Amino acid sequence: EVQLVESGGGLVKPGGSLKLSCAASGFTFSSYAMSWVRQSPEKRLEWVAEISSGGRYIYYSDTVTGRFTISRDNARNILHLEMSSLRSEDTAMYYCARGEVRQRGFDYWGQGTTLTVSSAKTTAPSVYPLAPVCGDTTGSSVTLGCLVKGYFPEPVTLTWNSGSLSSGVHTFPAVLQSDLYTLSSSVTVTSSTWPSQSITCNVAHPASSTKVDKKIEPR
Amino acid sequence: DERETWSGKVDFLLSVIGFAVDLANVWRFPYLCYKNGGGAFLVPYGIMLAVGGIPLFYMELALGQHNRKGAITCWGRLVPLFKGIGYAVVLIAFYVDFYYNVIIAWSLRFFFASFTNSLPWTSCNNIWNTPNCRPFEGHVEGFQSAASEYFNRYILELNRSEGIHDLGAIKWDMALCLLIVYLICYFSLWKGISTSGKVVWFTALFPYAVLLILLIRGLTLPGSFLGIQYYLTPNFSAIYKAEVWVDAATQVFFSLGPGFGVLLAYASYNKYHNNVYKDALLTSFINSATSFIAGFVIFSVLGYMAHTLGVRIEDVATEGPGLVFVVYPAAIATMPASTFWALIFFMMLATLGLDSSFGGSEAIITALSDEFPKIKRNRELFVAGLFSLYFVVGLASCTQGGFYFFHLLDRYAAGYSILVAVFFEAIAVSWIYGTNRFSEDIRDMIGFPPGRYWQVCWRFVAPIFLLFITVYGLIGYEPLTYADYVYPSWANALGWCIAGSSVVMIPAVAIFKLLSTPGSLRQRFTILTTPWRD
Amino acid sequence: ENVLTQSPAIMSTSPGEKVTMTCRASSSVGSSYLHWYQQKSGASPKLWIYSTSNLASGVPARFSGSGSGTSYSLTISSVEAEDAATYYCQQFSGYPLTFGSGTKLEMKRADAAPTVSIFPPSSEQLTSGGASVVCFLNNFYPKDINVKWKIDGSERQNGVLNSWTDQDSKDSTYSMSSTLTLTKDEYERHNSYTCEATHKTSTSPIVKSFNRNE
Ligand SMILES: CC(C)CCC[C@@H](C)[C@H]1CC[C@H]2[C@@H]3CC=C4C[C@@H](O)CC[C@]4(C)[C@H]3CC[C@]12C
Ligand SMILES: CC(C)CCC[C@@H](C)[C@H]1CC[C@H]2[C@@H]3CC=C4C[C@@H](O)CC[C@]4(C)[C@H]3CC[C@]12C
Ligand SMILES: OC[C@H]1O[C@H](O[C@H]2[C@H](O)[C@@H](O)[C@H](O)O[C@@H]2CO)[C@H](O)[C@@H](O)[C@@H]1O
Ligand SMILES: NCCc1ccc(Cl)c(Cl)c1
Ligand SMILES: [Cl-]
Ligand code: NA
Ligand code: NA
Repeated sequence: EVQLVESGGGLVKPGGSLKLSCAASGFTFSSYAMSWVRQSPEKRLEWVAEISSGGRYIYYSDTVTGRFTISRDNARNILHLEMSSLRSEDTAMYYCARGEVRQRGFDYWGQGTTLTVSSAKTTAPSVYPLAPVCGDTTGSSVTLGCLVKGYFPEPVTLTWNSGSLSSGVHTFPAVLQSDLYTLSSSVTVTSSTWPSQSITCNVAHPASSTKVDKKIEPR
Repeated sequence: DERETWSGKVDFLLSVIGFAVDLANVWRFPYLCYKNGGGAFLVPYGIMLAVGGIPLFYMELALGQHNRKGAITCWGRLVPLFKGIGYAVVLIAFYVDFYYNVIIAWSLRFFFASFTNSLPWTSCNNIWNTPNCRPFEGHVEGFQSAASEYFNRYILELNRSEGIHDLGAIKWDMALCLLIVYLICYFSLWKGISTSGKVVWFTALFPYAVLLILLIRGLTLPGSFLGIQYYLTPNFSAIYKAEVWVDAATQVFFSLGPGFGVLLAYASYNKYHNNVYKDALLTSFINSATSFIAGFVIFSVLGYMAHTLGVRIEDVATEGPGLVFVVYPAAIATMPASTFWALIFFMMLATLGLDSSFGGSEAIITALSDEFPKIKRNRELFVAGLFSLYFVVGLASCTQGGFYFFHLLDRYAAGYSILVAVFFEAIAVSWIYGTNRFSEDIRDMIGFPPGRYWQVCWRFVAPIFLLFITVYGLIGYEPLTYADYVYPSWANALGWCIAGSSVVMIPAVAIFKLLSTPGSLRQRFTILTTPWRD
Repeated sequence: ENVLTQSPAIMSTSPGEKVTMTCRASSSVGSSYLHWYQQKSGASPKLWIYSTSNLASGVPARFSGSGSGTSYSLTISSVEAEDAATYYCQQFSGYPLTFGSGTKLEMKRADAAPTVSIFPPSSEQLTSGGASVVCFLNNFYPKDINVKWKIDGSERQNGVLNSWTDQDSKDSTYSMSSTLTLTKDEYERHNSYTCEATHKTSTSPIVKSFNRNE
């Protein structure tokens, strides 16, 4: 039915400029007012800007006002937000949210696109296997882990055996420490499964062009 | 930038209720029901009200509030080519004020004539009477009732006039009453909507007080149900008729009164984010509800006459001034405590007109104030000049042939002439300015766009249901006559000029500003089809 | 701007109990202009309640809104594990449009002790010059848990990266990853490393250790 797809977004030097787009489909785009709602890494929802059905009525939050420019293409059904002199506090996930009626709120939201504003250089993750200690005496189930350390910016795609086993898998969110993210993932399996079957940690960090599969061995 | 707003929101509503609710809610609507088949007439009425009348009522109010300007300036900033509409609209409102205010004067005259133990229009033995005077209404035109002769041969002295060519002497009792009317109108519109919005608290509400009192007194009288029966009895045979839908339409349009630039002017003082959709609905209803209520008020008393007073119903069921200045007072005189019923009735009529006249005038003043800065600060001095013009020229209505002048303006000042203005109001908004652009404007204000229902009404239904009723009124056109008097061929042409002088502003100012702006070819139209911001 | 504050910030409830969260505005908000959104973990927000009492499409009857002026509330008559999410209110009355601080509704369950797993630095990292010891504390309730790192029986504090998963959808538990980071030097300078987790479930901390000789 109604689909909103945010595109663009990524790493931008502070003071830099970037333009976000939203692909609207499944409704008459010219008939509805559109807004940008961004969500900070602190998960705080902040309304950025609103554009009317014809693009003739524009509102801005005092935070982004004069820096951000929201525009509209009703012909191609695309919503735009043009950013300039970007600041580190502008780092958030930008949502494309539709609603025409103020009294109905925003009835449709997009998948969102991520803006990261930082001076921090893009660096590839170092992926390490986490192998259990020697002569562990146990047992019924064995826990394995994967350490993705020292990367920027997010995201990383961490699956197991190319995503074959999703069960008993805890992939911990990244944590930023001095301009570097460190992610880890644990997966628990029965000791009959390992190491009699291959358990490989599949890590994808598209930003640095890193696709790395790391198998875990009890060496 | 900043213009004054309503001191309170109720001031606006009462101004609009007041303007909308008028003498036709009394002397026209209930007659139409009785004539067109009663509660069956409500169907074309309701339809025309629903599809034609309220959307255009809603449209005007929205436009006023949004563009924050008077009638002229609003259409200039909306569709610069069609700015002529704002002139047509105001000039129409200018003509109606000549015509409409004398009705209030009549009401005040009857009011001042109502201080007495015995009302002068009861019997036939007075000096102004004719040997042919009968106590109550009848069939043969040669024999008038006592109230008819009082109104015509004393108040009007219309007998002394042979037509619109002979106005005769000026009635100085009527000129006095007309002056008192324009005095009240002045000090209401004096300082603007500061006082105006407060004044309409009386003029708009007071008739509802009197309506209730007469509703009870009316329904407490013998044969009252018979009148209500004549009023509401559902004969659906008239729906098939063409002129009934024409009557249902023109009434709905005249009763709500879009296209006078009153709704535009009154709304231009609203706060931008105010919800005008609930205001238009609330006002539309109350106006039509008042007409429905007054229907019982008139016909409960009209039935009382056909029972106790031995008169035929078709004689006492009347429209126009004839009903309130002759037929209804004739009944009041018979019932106990008559002097009281008379005093409140005529005061009701006056207070029904005033707020309606306030709007017409305000429509002109606001429109002119927003156009010329040499008006707005000078407003105290301007409305003095305007009403002085109204009074001096209005003295013609106070002559012995005054009614013949009145009746002429009654037909031609506004008329189907307002319909082509409103028709051009609908076409300009829905097509040139566009509905998608207009819905977007209302969304910014009230928070939500109009339903597809309103849009289709503005774009398709209302122009259709306007255009074809204004056409079916032209084919059903006949030369102007009052009673046995037939207006001369030249009097008709004068009225057409009055009806024309407004409407022609729409093509004239179009052509004028079409030649005025720099450019050529197509895009000359872009300059005049691009709104104020674009 | 009109700031909307929501309380509680975090709320835990067992399935079936009633929950009520509140939304307070600094300025009065028209009852027609106040709305509620539900955002599940890792998902977009969804319109939930609009115009203060009105449920959106797909929203079960168990949800109800109420209130007016500066005080509004969302109430779930009988909560399901399906309903664990973060709820944001919002006001459209005026600009700038503002969202409430949000209420995180998490599912309450029976206490579970964490399964602690300590992982020595990989040989791949050791040759890079760094060494980091990873500790995994998985599937426990409630969320509060405290890790303490000991190298050779003395507590080490600095240089630790802690990470917590969002409340799990299946068993409604939480998990934690604590990473103590050193270089190849400080690591090889010692032998015994201890990851201890102090949690509600036990008087004694759950201990997992390893030695570089083994
Ligand atoms: C007072 C009595 C006698 C007559 C009153 C009739 C009036 C108030 C009623 C009758 C039919 C009604 C209309 C029916 C259809 C609609 C469509 C809706 O989307 C907007 C309101 C609107 C336009 C209604 C407005 C009010 C209405 C016009
Ligand atoms: C005469 C009998 C049958 C009916 C009487 C109608 C009266 C009671 C109705 C008709 C018009 C109404 C008013 C018009 C609208 C408003 C504005 C609103 O903000 C306050 C109420 C107020 C002021 C209404 C009060 C009640 C009212 C005066
Ligand atoms: O209503 C009849 C009573 O008033 C009349 O007086 C007239 C007066 O003639 C006129 O000049 C003035 O302007 O209006 C009043 C009110 O109608 C009669 O003259 C009285 O005898 C009657 O009592
Ligand atoms: N009855 C509303 C229409 C109307 C009535 C009186 C006047 Cl003066 C005007 Cl302009 C318009
Ligand atoms: Cl009416
Ligand atoms: Na009316
Ligand atoms: Na009036």
